[PDB]
Amino acid sequence: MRECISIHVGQAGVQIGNACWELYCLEHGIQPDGQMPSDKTIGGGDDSFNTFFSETGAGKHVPRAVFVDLEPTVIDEVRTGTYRQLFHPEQLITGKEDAANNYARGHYTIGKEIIDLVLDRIRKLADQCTGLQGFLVFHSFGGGTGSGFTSLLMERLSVDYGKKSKLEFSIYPAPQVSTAVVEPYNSILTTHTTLEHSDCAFMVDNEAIYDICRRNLDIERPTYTNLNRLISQIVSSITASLRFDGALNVDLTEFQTNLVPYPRIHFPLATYAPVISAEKAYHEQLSVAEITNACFEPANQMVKCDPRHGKYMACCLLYRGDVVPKDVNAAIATIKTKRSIQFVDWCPTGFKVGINYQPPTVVPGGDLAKVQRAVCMLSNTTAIAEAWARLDHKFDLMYAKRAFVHWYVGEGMEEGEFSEAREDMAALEKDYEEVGVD
Amino acid sequence: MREIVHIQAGQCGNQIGAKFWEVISDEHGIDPTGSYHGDSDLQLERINVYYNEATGNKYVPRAILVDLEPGTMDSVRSGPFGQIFRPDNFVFGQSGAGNNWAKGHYTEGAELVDSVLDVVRKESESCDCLQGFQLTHSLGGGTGSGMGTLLISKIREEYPDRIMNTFSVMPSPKVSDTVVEPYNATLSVHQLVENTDETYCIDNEALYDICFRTLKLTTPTYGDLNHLVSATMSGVTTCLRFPGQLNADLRKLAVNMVPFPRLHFFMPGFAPLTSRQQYRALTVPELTQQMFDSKNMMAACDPRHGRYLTVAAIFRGRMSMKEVDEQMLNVQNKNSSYFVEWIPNNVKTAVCDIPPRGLKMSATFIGNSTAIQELFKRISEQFTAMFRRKAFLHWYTGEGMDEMEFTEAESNMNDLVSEYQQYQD
Amino acid sequence: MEVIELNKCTSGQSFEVILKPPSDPSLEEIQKKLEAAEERRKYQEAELLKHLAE
Amino acid sequence: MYTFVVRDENSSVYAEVSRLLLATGQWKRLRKDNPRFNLMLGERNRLPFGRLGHEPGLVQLVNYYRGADKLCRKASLVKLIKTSPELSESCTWFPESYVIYPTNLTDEREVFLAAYNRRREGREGNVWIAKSSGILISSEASELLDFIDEQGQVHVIQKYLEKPLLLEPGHRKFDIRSWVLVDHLYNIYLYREGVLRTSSEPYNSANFQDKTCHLTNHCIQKEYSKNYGRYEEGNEMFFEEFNQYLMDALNTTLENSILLQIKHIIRSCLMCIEPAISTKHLHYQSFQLFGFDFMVDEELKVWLIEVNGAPACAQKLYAELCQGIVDVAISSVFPLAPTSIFIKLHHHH
Ligand SMILES: Nc1nc2c(ncn2[C@@H]2O[C@H](COP(=O)(O)OP(=O)(O)OP(=O)(O)O)[C@@H](O)[C@H]2O)c(=O)[nH]1
Ligand SMILES: Nc1ncnc2c1ncn2[C@@H]1O[C@H](COP(=O)(O)OP(=O)(O)CP(=O)(O)O)[C@@H](O)[C@H]1O
Ligand SMILES: Nc1nc2c(ncn2[C@@H]2O[C@H](COP(=O)(O)OP(=O)(O)O)[C@@H](O)[C@H]2O)c(=O)[nH]1
Ligand SMILES: CC(C)C(=O)N1CCN(C(C)C)CC1
Ligand SMILES: [Ca+2]
Ligand SMILES: [Ca+2]
Ligand SMILES: [Ca+2]
Ligand SMILES: [Mg+2]
Ligand SMILES: [Mg+2]
Ligand SMILES: [Mg+2]
Repeated sequence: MRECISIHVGQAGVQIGNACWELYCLEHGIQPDGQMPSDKTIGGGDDSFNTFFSETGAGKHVPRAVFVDLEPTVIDEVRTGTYRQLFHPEQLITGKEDAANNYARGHYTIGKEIIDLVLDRIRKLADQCTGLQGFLVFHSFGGGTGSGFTSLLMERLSVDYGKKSKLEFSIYPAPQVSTAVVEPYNSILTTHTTLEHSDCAFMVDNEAIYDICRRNLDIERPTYTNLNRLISQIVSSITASLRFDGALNVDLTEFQTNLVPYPRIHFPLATYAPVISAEKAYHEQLSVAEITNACFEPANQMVKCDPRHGKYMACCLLYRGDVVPKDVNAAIATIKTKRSIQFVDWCPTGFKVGINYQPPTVVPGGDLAKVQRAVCMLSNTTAIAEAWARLDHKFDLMYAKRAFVHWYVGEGMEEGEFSEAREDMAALEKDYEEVGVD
Repeated sequence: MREIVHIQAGQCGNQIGAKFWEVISDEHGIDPTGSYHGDSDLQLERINVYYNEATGNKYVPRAILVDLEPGTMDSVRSGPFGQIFRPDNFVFGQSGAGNNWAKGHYTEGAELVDSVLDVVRKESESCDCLQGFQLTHSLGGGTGSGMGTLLISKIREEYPDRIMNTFSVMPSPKVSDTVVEPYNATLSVHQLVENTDETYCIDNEALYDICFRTLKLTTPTYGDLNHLVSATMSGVTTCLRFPGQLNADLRKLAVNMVPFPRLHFFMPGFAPLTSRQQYRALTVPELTQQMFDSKNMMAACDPRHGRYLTVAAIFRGRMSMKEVDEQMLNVQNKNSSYFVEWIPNNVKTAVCDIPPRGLKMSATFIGNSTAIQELFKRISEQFTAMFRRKAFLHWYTGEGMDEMEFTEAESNMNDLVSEYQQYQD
Repeated sequence: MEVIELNKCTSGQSFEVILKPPSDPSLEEIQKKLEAAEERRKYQEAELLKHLAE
Repeated sequence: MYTFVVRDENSSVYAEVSRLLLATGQWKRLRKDNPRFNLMLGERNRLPFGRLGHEPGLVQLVNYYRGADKLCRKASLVKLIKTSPELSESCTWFPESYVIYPTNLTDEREVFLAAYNRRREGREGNVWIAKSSGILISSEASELLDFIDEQGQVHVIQKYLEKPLLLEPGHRKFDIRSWVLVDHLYNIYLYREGVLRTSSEPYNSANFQDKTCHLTNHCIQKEYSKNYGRYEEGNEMFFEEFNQYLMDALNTTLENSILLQIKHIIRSCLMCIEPAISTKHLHYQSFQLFGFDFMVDEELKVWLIEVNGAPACAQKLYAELCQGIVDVAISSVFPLAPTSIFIKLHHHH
């Protein structure tokens, strides 16, 4: 058993982290007070769920998590919320004033004054691990803290934990639920300085989560709570292999091995199905073929793009519920004869499949309906470069006029870092085209 | 606990500041004696942004009243909510400023400024985390204009990294007290261009035309004008005074509104503006149409004469947030020629469940439009008409000022106009 | 259409299907970046205070 | 009030579509870089499909199917036909074609020579044609391959229809251009009006050196042919005249002898790539006008030559067709405040 430490940075990271650990507790039978009746080893144990929860002599199961925000109002919700008893105060770190959607303010000005404290708290969690695997870092692209302080934290993590893997869960900016105009700047600034420090990053576009909530859940105007409960379901699917007995993606290292043959191209596309409204009269349960076929529908992807016009480098099918390998292969065969699935010639045309018999857990009173089976597909498609193109375009429109640049320079950043980061994204976009296009 | 320190200077500044605290004190359930008597926790959620909490659960505004004559501040103290202000926060002289920027900035004002900064310091020293300052003043007089910008300059020196915000009433010949108002306004704009992050430009002519043409007030008074500014000030600060994510921070609002440091002069707008057919329900489409109509804007600049760099829109009341997004997306998509295309998604919408007193729902408009240059063009033309003949300059040279100082302020304001014009193309 | 590495346990099973075969900055350098930016902010504030003192 | 942008200033077609759109008073044209548009008349090369369908509140539509190049590229079409079971290598309406890369760069050289040697051995007509996206007609394989090596781009060698159908009087070749419009629902509409681009020079099977009577392109006839515009105006015969000819000469109709095969070919091609380019469940919608070029041999068999992705229209047919593009392709998604000119080729989606 090897521990994983989760780090949540900024508003988006914290609130999403809140929805994930809520879900983790319901999955592992942990109560809000931290007690776990099914855990017969009191005060310790090296079970699969122990990679995310430590244990005290009093039988409390404590998440291996750190929450960080340069402003306290969001993390104050955790301190007084339902799961206030899960975390001890050392794990919840807050400043007094935020980064104001300003990468430079979160990276340089405020980051410099709080970085050593954060590492000290992370060091405390690491000291409790007998074999730390690495970190899962939740953050947004657009926020000043999520973008600016995460990139600094990732740099230091590579210094203090050189041999440790680091995976990201990043929120790609969407104007329908965003009030910051400079998020393209922040997204590209943070991807530039983080790229070499992240081994595998799962981008979630708020635009996609938003439309899934409107289309499948019949939420006219979705909220952050609606978005985050759905995001935590996808996150749960991805991290389930680390928290349950299994043989696929059993450690963080296996994510890079199974999903990233080329280091810079480490952004797998996530696809999830089925998302059914709990307000429905009653739904006809979907089969293995129907939910699998849905994994190739753009409407169910975490990032809207067209894999038909990219090339695949890896593909994992993570099933939860009543699924036997027989029905999986039968659905894949049928999908090959009907779908456009082009792999890169230097990669095998195959699928790594994981099945967890326990069907997806749903938060009581939430929006999702209880389904007998579900799947999350992780595929490394060059088509996800469409998201980089969109983002780079908005960057170019504003930077051509130097719009808003004075805010970043005023925080001690040099203007040259803008074009330095933009040139890195141009290289990233070129790598995708070399691998996917002919 | 993100406290804002409020300052109101001069006659116009204090009379408008008074109505402002009167309007928001009502929204937050604070009576004239500072006691809370509301029925919603949303009222006190962010109450400490503008109010200090004294003994006995009393809420005292964090406001500093400044003037060079006692008259106006005597009225405030004798006014409805006069008891609500901290008595020590009344800082005033006796000489007056004679509608003379030089007197407020160099001679009379310079004698009183240190004692005002002593009150500013005492208020800041209690703030858990001071966001910044907001000043309400006019630019056409002597105290608000001259001493106001003096206080800003001295506040920048002592708090260089805090946000500086102002509500500035621009003079107009149609609603004028003295002929020297263009002189005082050009001198103030010179200061404002350099020393504020955000300035809400409020043109007394727009407020007049609105009271006469739209509100059907035969003979508008300063009180009538101030009612509009009260409603506008309450609207543009809703993001700060209640729980929200759009522009909940003064610095965050500036980051999303100010693409270039010198272009931070906004056109505020409000809807509805109904004349006494006043009970009729206003639909979200109507709220949006009016909020973007020039007739509902208070800078007296036709937006169709320029382009929006950024736009902030706050909707108040229980309404269809889905229908809000649609109508907002309808305005942009139906007039995208008036929005610069090199700032993607430059229109941000915020919603607040608590409506203003006596309104089912309303909308407040904050625009950073290049059309504001027309406001500075008017002032520049009035300025030059007198300055070419050196008319009325002796009032200023008598206080130790040189003509060179006038020439530099004028040149800077014309530069400001040229910058608005280059981004308009 | 071959299945490989079939692993089964009580809580689930995994396998692999193949349809077709194929064909950093140091601690010091970070402190310098942070302290460099902090110095540029200090210079900008000293220029402001110098301007205000004038 | 809808909005649209124009990104191909060289499109004679959509320039008229844009003209009609403005003439309705309910469409407004925006700058070519303004993202708040309902309709994009996109560029031919490197159309940024990945930026479409991400504008909140705007239903966006573009006039090109992403991936249609597979059908409209000489080398791609050959590969699509041989590799797709729906078309198969035994496809009867497409000439025997091979993809040949110049030796200075898979490649079907040896496969081509095998079929070539077979024809030369069996006394069969062994005349092939080489072309690319600069054409050579020859009966010797040595000349076709040497001509491609002198170039530096991909080429295709397909059988040359030695027995084309010749119109009389004149004894002249020709080809048929069919305009096909696929809308966002992937309905396939065949424009009722076609055009025969005829050669004004008598066909000569003993001299492929003078390519004026072998290539029926409008540019080559109006530049290197001395009988241009003799028989028909602009070497363009329309279906009405062509049908009457088929009745007087061959005692048959254009519908029975040629149109059935054409409709079958259009359907087969477009239905084949439908899974790859369909925008049914996509965040944006696509339509596209296609120009199919067919050949007709002396047995009244119809062969597919190529498919153009950005075709032009006959001068006499711009009005009707462009208006038809607005009705079924643009107004079908953005309605405004017959006797259709198209023929719907019904198919199973
Ligand atoms: N899915 C999701 N997105 C969020 C959430 N909260 C914020 N975001 C997105 O994150 C972006 C804004 O960044 P934030 O995380 O709020 O900012 P921050 O990291 O706290 O940094 P600061 O500027 O210091 O506040 C916007 O694009 C939001 O749409 C959330 O709870 N769920
Ligand atoms: N296999 C073949 N047999 C006989 N003729 C052929 C042929 N392939 C091409 N042609 C002749 O070539 C002409 C069209 O050439 P092609 O279409 O390949 O070039 P192109 O694409 O630049 C012209 P367009 O796009 O307008 O049709 C036709 O008029 C036809 O007569
Ligand atoms: N809207 C409004 N404008 C005012 C008011 N009082 C004065 N003004 C305007 O402010 C200018 C006069 O400045 P004033 O505040 O009286 O001078 P001060 O006392 O020295 O600051 C003129 O342009 C007036 O039109 C008021 O109560 N409301
Ligand atoms: C980071 C930077 C120094 C800052 O804090 N600013 C910009 C300047 N502005 C004043 C002009 C009021 C105050 C806020
Ligand atoms: Ca245990
Ligand atoms: Ca590393
Ligand atoms: Ca004195
Ligand atoms: Mg935040
Ligand atoms: Mg006065
Ligand atoms: Mg062609």
